[PDB]
Amino acid sequence: CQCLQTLQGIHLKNIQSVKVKSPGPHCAQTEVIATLKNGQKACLNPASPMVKKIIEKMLK
Amino acid sequence: APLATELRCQCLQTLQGIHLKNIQSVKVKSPGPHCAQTEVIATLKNGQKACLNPASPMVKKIIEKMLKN
Amino acid sequence: LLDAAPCEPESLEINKYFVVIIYALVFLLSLLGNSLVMLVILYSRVGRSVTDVYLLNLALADLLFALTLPIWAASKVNGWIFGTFLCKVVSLLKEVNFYSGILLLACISVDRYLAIVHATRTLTQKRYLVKFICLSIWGLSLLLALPVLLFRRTVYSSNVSPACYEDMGNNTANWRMLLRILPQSFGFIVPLLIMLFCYGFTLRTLFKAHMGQKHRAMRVIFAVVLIFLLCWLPYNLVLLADTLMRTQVIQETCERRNHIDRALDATEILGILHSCLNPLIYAFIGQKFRHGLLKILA
Repeated sequence: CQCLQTLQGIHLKNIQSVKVKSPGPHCAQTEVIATLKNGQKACLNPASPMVKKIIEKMLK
Repeated sequence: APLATELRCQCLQTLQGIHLKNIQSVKVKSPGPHCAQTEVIATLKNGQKACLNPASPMVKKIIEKMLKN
Repeated sequence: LLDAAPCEPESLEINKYFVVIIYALVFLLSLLGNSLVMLVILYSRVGRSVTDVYLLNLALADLLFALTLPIWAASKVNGWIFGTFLCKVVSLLKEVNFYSGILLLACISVDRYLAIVHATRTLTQKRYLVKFICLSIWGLSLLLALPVLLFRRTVYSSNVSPACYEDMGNNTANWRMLLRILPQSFGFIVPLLIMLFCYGFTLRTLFKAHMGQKHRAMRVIFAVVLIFLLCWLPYNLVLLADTLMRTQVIQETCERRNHIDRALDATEILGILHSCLNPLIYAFIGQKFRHGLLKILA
């Protein structure tokens, strides 16, 4: 697992990319890692609606 | 690790229908200084990387199922 | 599946470490040559002609470009880890001095045209406006370098190291392609055409002359034109190839991208030599400067 505790306060204007990693030998819990425009990486809760909003907005 | 003075898109052509059973991760990149179009790249369990078409409903379904966990 | 896979960027540390030494060598040579040209011109105020003023401005531009080179070398080593402020500042300085050098070469060409072709006519008297022409050229260069300052930041990728790139919004690619028109028209085409016209007519007048030193002047003109072409034509050809590829005019593939990237790197190295070669071609190829330099050394 690349995430211990999830973060908050990430606006869509600061996100550069989002990577969703499914469960497997690496980790038993689904993970979402967002790369911001400043290079920092933020861990997001997959169950939170915010991640779904970000992803659906991006895909559009 | 590499270098470049010309950022370019990470996909030349895209497919639709990658089976979730073979998906390890999915990366979505919004338009920016790299490319003028959104990019979806699925890394499979065997290491192969496959580009996907953002407009296809299949990509949205795969992503939502992955998020649901 | 292999039909649709991401293009993986290609790199070679073998050239990454070699570019550092190339840049350092060019830095040292440009520093020394431009410093000597400046010292020789500024030591004695006697015999300060129009050509001396043009050469002094050109030496200033080349010295500033060389002074910016080392930061570019370090960036090539490890990517732009220096922040956005230095990205903007160094980019502005580099591009301002690039435009200044090109336009000063064009001005020198026009000056020589007016001095040789219209030597008997009254138009030669118009070449006494060196100060304001040089000031206008510096102003135009500063104006043309604004987009670099306005739209540049450190962009972080996922497969490539951070780069002092542009950020113009969702359509940054197309806007960047359009902004490429300025360096290719006010930076290559217009100066190239002015130089070609001026030096072609200058050569036509010299060839029909009866001087004993016509031949050396013709050789120097040929060398100037050939050095300009060698320095700048390959880079602009590669840039045009990239612009055509991005617009789907030429079919796009991973290998073609790698080829264009390697060509861009090589041609940037090649074009960076103008700062080193200008002092030898324009300043120390004439007897006046060599005599002055020998005088100062005493």
